[PDB]
Amino acid sequence: GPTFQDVASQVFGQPVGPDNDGTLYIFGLTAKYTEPEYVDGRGPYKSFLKMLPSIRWYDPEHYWTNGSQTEGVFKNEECVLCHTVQTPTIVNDWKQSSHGSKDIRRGIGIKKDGKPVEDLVGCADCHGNNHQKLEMPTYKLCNDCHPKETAEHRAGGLGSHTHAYTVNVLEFSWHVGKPAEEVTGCAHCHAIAENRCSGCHTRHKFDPAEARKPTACRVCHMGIDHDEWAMYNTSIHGALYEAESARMDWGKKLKKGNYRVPTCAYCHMQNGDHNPQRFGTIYSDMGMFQVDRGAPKHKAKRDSWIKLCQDCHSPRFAADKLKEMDAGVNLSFTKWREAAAVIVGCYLDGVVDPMPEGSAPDWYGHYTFSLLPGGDPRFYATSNLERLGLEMICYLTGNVYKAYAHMSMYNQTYGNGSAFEQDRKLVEIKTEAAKLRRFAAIEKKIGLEHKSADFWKHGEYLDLLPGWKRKPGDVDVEWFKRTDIPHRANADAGVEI
Amino acid sequence: GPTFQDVASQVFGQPVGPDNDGTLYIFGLTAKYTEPEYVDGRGPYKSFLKMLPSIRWYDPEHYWTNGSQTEGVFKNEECVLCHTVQTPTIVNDWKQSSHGSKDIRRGIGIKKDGKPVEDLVGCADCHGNNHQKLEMPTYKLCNDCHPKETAEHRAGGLGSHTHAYTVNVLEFSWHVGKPAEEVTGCAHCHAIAENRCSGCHTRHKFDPAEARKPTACRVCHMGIDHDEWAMYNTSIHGALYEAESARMDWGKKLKKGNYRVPTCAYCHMQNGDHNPQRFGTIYSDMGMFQVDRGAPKHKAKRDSWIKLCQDCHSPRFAADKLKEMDAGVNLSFTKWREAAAVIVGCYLDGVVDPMPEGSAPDWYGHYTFSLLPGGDPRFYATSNLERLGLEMICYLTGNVYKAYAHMSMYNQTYGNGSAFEQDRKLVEIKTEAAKLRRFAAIEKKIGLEHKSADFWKHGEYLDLLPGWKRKPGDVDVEWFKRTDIPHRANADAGVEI
Amino acid sequence: GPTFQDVASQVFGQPVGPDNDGTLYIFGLTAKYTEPEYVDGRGPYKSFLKMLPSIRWYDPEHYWTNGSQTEGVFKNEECVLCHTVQTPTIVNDWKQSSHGSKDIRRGIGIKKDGKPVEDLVGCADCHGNNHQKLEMPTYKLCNDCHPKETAEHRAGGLGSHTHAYTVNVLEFSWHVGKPAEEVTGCAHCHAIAENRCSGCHTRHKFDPAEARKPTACRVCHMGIDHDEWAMYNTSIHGALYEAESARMDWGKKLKKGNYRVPTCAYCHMQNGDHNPQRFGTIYSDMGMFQVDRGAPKHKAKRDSWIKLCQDCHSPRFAADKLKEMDAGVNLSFTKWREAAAVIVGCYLDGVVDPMPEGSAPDWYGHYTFSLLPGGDPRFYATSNLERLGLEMICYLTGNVYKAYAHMSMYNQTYGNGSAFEQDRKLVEIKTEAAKLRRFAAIEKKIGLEHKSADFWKHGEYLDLLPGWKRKPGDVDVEWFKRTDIPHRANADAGVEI
Ligand code: HEC
Ligand code: HEC
Ligand code: HEC
Ligand code: HEC
Ligand code: HEC
Ligand code: HEC
Ligand code: HEC
Ligand code: HEC
Ligand code: HEC
Ligand code: HEC
Ligand code: HEC
Ligand code: HEC
Repeated sequence: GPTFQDVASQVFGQPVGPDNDGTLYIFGLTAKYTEPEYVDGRGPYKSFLKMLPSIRWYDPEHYWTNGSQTEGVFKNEECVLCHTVQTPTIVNDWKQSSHGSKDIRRGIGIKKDGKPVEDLVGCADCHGNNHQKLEMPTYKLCNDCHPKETAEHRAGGLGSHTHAYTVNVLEFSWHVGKPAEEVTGCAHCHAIAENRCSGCHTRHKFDPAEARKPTACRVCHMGIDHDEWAMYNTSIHGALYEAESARMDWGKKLKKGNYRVPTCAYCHMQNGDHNPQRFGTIYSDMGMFQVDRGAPKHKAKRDSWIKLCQDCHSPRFAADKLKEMDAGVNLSFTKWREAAAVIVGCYLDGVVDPMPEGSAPDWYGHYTFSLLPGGDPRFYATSNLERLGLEMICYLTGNVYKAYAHMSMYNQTYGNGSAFEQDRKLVEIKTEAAKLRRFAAIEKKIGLEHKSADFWKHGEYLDLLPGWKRKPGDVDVEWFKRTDIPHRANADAGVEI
Repeated sequence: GPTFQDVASQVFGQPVGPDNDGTLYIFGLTAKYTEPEYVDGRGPYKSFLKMLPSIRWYDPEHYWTNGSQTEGVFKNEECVLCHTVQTPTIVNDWKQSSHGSKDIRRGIGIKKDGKPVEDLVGCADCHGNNHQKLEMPTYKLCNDCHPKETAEHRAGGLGSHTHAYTVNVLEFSWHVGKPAEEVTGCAHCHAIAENRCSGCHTRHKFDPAEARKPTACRVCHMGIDHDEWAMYNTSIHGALYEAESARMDWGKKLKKGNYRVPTCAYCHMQNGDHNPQRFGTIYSDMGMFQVDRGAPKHKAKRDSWIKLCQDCHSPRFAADKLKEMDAGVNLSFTKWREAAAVIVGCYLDGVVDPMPEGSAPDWYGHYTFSLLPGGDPRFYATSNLERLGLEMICYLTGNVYKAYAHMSMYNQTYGNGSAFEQDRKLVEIKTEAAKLRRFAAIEKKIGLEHKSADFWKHGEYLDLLPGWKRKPGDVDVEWFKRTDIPHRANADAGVEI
Repeated sequence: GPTFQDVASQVFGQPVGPDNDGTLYIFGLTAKYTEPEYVDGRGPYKSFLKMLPSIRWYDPEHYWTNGSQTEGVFKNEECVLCHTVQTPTIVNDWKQSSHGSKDIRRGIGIKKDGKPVEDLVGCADCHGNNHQKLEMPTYKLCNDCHPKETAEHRAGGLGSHTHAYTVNVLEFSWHVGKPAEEVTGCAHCHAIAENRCSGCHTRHKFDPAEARKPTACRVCHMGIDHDEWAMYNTSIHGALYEAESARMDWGKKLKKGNYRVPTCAYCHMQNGDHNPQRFGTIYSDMGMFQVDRGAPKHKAKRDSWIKLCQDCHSPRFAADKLKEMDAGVNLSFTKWREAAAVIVGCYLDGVVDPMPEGSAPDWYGHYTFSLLPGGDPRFYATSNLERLGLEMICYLTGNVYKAYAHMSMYNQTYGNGSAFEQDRKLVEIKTEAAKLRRFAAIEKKIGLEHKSADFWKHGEYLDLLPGWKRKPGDVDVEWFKRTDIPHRANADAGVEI
């Protein structure tokens, strides 16, 4: 047959053409997908992983090249004079930073190669002197003068800023399983957290006072799968932050007695610690793994949290609130286990439409049920039942923990990522399960041989997925053998981990 | 058969265990639900209602006990010196309050037992002197020195702060029908509103200027069933609040001419009135009950609102806006009545899956259709059709009123709790109704005897519901006989009301 | 049969009555819809289009009449003295404006009829002197003294403020297809943008500093079909705006070097240009039409945007970010084209329930499939399949463009209006398609003659739609013949356009 584009073209009277030629396609009906220019992605799936070339800014050690048209070797004060015209805000930021202004320096005692840094730290000191060999830095630059903050930034485990990109982008199913341009933001968000020092105190002011605000975290720590910004913002702490932000002193260091209202940085970067993951009781895959943080074996962590709350509360009150979290989280997993039983039950009875063999292969190249061991739990290229299952465990159950951890009365109960949203999801899942069972029971009785539709398996998007290209020997298992970084438990890792 | 936990345990290789032992359960699959320690709940369902012990902070008259390890009888200045170390922000707050600072006092003329309060009001004056008999106060303390504000705080009817917990937690189906730990936030949110004086001007600063901001209300007045924060925030008033908050004078009293931008407190706590419910035309169960507030019988209320708007507008303009609300609300109920007709029609024809007898009993212990008289309208432990019905009347139709009342052009039409969301919900409900009817018509013709799945009735969560435990003589009807408080019209009340 | 109201009345014991009599109807069950008082709407559908009378404030040239009870001809200083009592904030605003205060004037050189305006511009100068002939102005007043800003405000094409109401309310299907009171906010939002000069710098302060903030745009530029506020707010620009709003100098003019953080006005009202649409590459029906803005034919626009970003960035970085937008948008249309193929496929096979003839006629008066040429793509009064289709193209695919254009890493990928939301919608659409196909295949095999339910066609709301009233010769085609305004491509336009 002819393409969907060809039919639509003859109906709307617009010719079929490539999507990238500048034509304004009516509802994008007659445009054909073209493959963007890619560069090869890194990690264990490097044989087929792709990035857009703009990865140069975020993993510059491996991708950065000269792309400037301006030639010359310059001195710091020449960088400033020309960029005052060419990129004025970069200079205005830098002039308002300690790097570019001695007047706002605090005599911290910054050293490079054992010697005190008493001059201005200018454009050339961070980027180089030669305009045809300009450098785009990572934390490795900052380490030259700020080793303490850098060592802590690099001290986290899996699930922290430290391995956000190197492990949790390059090894992650939802990233490696999709066309590169669909998930550019994933690479960049996670890479900004890992490879940069500007995620909280932005360039070029590098102002710690900015870093202390919730705005230093919420661009990443938000949304459907980890809604801690909204949980915080809908707690009484969050409301007080909004009430007091304009007039409170953000210049004070994060320490006991310096703040009325706690922020993300206050509780998680306690006393300026740049390894914010370490105060957490235990890594729980964003609350998808169940754990009672109030159990005897986690007493030192619970006591540490109680003492943190004791900056501004009774410890009895804090201990009660954290016990409410434990109880609320444990109740929330009963609804997930119900949902799981219903979903896997449909699979075992063979009533799921489509069954795994009726869909496009998963990112491993397998036709495996997503909510079984070895499968890829997901929201795309799968059945409605499986999608609703992923949404139950990831979007809702994990966020119930976040709602309790951040004292959002509403989002624990009624709101986004709450108990009542779990209820409603559970009804959806049972509804989908009942539909599937009634169709199968009818089709059996009348002897109708049901075959799942082709649109579950093929389509313009589904045909782009890398699951189709997967073959034996396409995994770089040496990557997974590495012990200097942790790893995800991928089904095709091929080694221990 | 063996449990879901037992199967999952043998598949993932993690042993089955209690949820509360500290083990990190893989997707919470092999964890068993344990019942948290409870204390008995109050109200008409006290025979089985439970609370977590942390209810001590929110209903302290009935639950507060000594839990301190520090001994001694102290004087105010000793409270301050030690707490300066132990809970520094409480002291910093108190020092910045009128209670703890004579310099910021306004000479209001506060009296206790007829005599002027000219000293500092310290920790011991509110909490007691003996550290083993410390008191956790309610409005009953505040009444000693602030009788006007307390009398107004206690002057509201059902649906106000005055009875938020005593009636609308202890008598409410969605609270009494669920395990206590699932709805801790409900008890606390509603109890903070009723029993405390810190919901708007927080402890320990007790700053009225903080209370005047929308942040004093939005932690409670938000979300899917009452989205007035979002309605306000997406009106031009809300945008102007965000624009002017940082530089406007919040120190001015709530009165005509003192503010450009109106806030929740400005319109609802008119002239500092602590009974904000009373300016409302009529209680309407969060807009779930239809009423034309522009009808001749509500003229005094409509005129009062028009005059409130006239602080900053033409009364003709205000009268027009409030007429738009009346018209928009009346249009919105046509979609609800359509939806109701479709839903109850499915019930009358017996095509709802599950039918009420196929689900777990409701919180009364009955197998009754949720959208009939005597039933419990809900979003959980019920059919998809009934869930979608509850969402239509409560989440959407009630919020259309809120969108119009707060001048949110977008949320009246496109947005959350809008006309267009009602449309989309109505399509969902008709869709569910059509599916149910087509399955029933097929099953009838081929003689398939459909029985609703067991997962509608039993499951790890569904088995915890109190509907199973309900028996004759388990209601404290003496509670419902009380005339000093209003009551909800519960089906098992047993008395008049 | 008797009405739904009559049945409910006999069950709840509340009498049937009109919705507008002031009665508090229990769940609005026994209330009857009454038609509000209307005035005739303007435009090509004037034969049946209606507005509420409050349209007087928003299209005053055609609807404004005297409605004051105060008589007299007054001088400016008499307006102020009385309104200081009657509408105090209007006077307080005006006193704080350049119109009412010479001290804050900047010597701009404002002229009327060629002569300098050196006096105060008072109430009477904008509204008239006679209190029984008071005027409610449009931009036509402002033009007297501010011709530059007015000429630019009137310079936009279709899709801009310039024709928001005159074309995109009066000619739009979703407005003309619904009862007037349901879409009052649509008329007003779009009319405020077109006919007023107070949408960004509100009356009566008319402060440009207020206009520069994102709060000057977000009340309109938000939500499910155009979520640029949320896209901006969840970018690092948005977080920095929230961090710096309170202490930054909003008094500075929108120009290169005056701001660290860019706002809507900064990027779209470049250098104070009051035709913000013109910087856009090409109008794309809110991103529903596909276009590669990085193609050679759009180089001048892409270069202009790169140079705008170069106020604060490298142009290489800006060029890369805008290329990511192009790639991300082009990937997003593959999912829409899949969805479209599935949806129209169901129509061609005749398995859509209801089919177009089973629903109420569309707003043209036709029984036409909404996602075919000549149809009306919509979310209401249509099938679930068609609703989900509209949601795919309008709410999601169009917002992917908005997410990329505003650098929201999260909303490009996980969040509202993202790639992953498209995925989940695509699964919903395929799910609905599979249900429809399985019902049709079963019904065919057993010889069951399915007729779509009556609730798809009739109901209390559906019966109000103007599709029922449409007849030949009810379109004012002379309107569509006009060349001084652009037009929408409506199926019943009757002329070229
Ligand atoms: C040495 C050559 C430097 C390099 C390389 C970087 N920084 Fe720096 N930094 C340097 C000095 C001498 C100081 C001032 C110390 C003082 O006495 O005040 C700073 C300070 C900062 C700060 C704090 C700024 C503030 O206003 O308080 C930050 C947040 C900071 N520096 C960040 C930082 C980053 C992220 C770097 C890598 C990109 C980096 N600096 C490198 C000297 C040097
Ligand atoms: C102190 C009052 C808090 C504030 C303010 C914020 N968070 Fe928090 N968070 C807090 C606790 C007590 C916990 C649970 C830790 C435990 O082990 O008991 C959390 C947890 C999180 C997490 C998950 C960490 C993990 O699972 O180990 C994240 C990602 C997180 N918090 C984010 C976060 C952000 C971005 C904040 C500002 C919006 C924020 N938190 C503030 C307590 C406190
Ligand atoms: C958020 C998660 C951050 C990231 C990532 C990094 N920094 Fe940071 N920094 C952050 C905060 C909230 C503050 C204030 C902490 C406080 O105690 O109040 C800081 C501060 C700094 C400083 C100033 C240190 C001083 O002695 O005053 C420096 C020099 C600094 N940060 C360095 C730095 C570098 C090199 C980082 C990456 C390599 C980096 N920070 C990341 C928050 C966050
Ligand atoms: C920034 C805007 C984000 C985007 C875009 C996505 N991710 Fe993310 N992710 C982000 C945060 C702040 C969190 C931590 C939440 C916490 O409570 O820990 C995460 C976490 C993950 C994980 C862990 C999943 C699990 O094992 O539990 C991974 C593997 C992950 N994120 C990867 C990732 C990818 C590749 C994304 C799109 C393909 C995705 N994230 C989007 C922040 C952001
Ligand atoms: C008497 C022994 C007191 C009791 C008990 C409580 N308060 Fe009080 N309050 C008291 C004084 C003498 C004043 C100052 C009056 C003056 O001249 O200014 C106050 C003031 C307040 C205020 C206003 C604070 C402000 O800065 O404007 C508030 C909001 C307040 N008080 C609250 C309040 C609450 C909630 C109480 C119970 C918990 C309470 N007070 C008790 C004296 C006394
Ligand atoms: C004045 C300009 C208002 C502002 C600012 C806020 N609200 Fe409001 N609200 C206002 C009106 C005219 C109405 C309808 C009253 C009527 O009888 O006509 C409402 C109503 C509510 C309600 C429901 C009250 C009831 O049904 O009786 C609530 C719960 C409410 N408003 C909450 C609320 C909050 C929290 C506000 C700030 C975010 C807010 N309102 C501001 C007018 C005004
Ligand atoms: C929100 C709903 C509030 C609750 C609950 C209570 N208060 Fe309040 N209070 C509130 C506001 C918005 C303000 C300012 C009002 C104004 O006119 O601008 C106040 C103020 C007070 C004061 C100061 C009174 C004075 O004469 O200046 C007091 C003493 C006070 N409030 C007492 C108080 C107590 C005792 C309450 C509970 C028992 C209480 N308030 C609750 C908002 C709200
Ligand atoms: C604070 C964060 C809340 C949570 C948690 C829940 N409720 Fe609530 N509720 C809250 C407000 C501000 C409103 C008033 C809205 C208005 O327009 O009136 C309500 C209202 C109710 C009602 C009335 C229902 C009806 O009769 O119309 C009740 C009975 C109720 N709320 C109870 C309640 C319970 C027990 C909750 C969880 C089990 C629930 N609420 C959550 C604020 C908050
Ligand atoms: C002439 C009779 C006027 C008419 C009619 C309107 N405006 Fe005006 N405006 C006028 C003067 C003399 C000035 C001050 C010029 C100066 O020297 O400063 C203004 C200024 C404004 C501004 C800027 C205000 C600021 O504080 O910077 C705005 C935003 C403005 N005017 C808006 C405006 C609108 C929307 C009008 C129609 C409703 C309007 N003006 C009419 C004189 C005159
Ligand atoms: C500069 C940094 C931006 C800021 C800040 C805001 N927007 Fe934007 N927007 C920007 C670009 C580069 C684009 C794409 C233009 C192109 O042709 O490449 C957009 C587009 C929009 C649109 C659609 C315009 C069109 O399709 O022609 C709208 C409606 C829009 N932006 C709204 C908007 C608002 C309200 C903003 C503040 C919240 C905002 N933008 C800020 C870049 C920038
Ligand atoms: C938002 C889309 C706006 C609308 C609609 C109109 N104005 Fe505006 N105005 C807007 C901004 C963001 C600013 C500041 C621009 C800057 O360069 O920083 C302004 C400013 C004005 C001014 C002051 C001009 C001066 O010389 O200082 C005037 C006189 C003014 N605007 C007039 C005006 C009128 C007459 C409009 C409608 C007819 C109007 N503006 C609409 C934003 C927006
Ligand atoms: C203000 C609160 C709005 C409401 C209410 C509705 N509309 Fe709107 N609309 C608004 C904006 C800011 C945008 C521009 C988005 C951009 O990226 O261009 C629009 C756009 C439209 C369109 C164009 C549709 C298309 O051809 O692509 C029209 C025809 C339209 N809006 C009409 C309209 C009507 C009549 C509404 C309810 C019936 C509706 N809008 C609500 C802002 C707002």
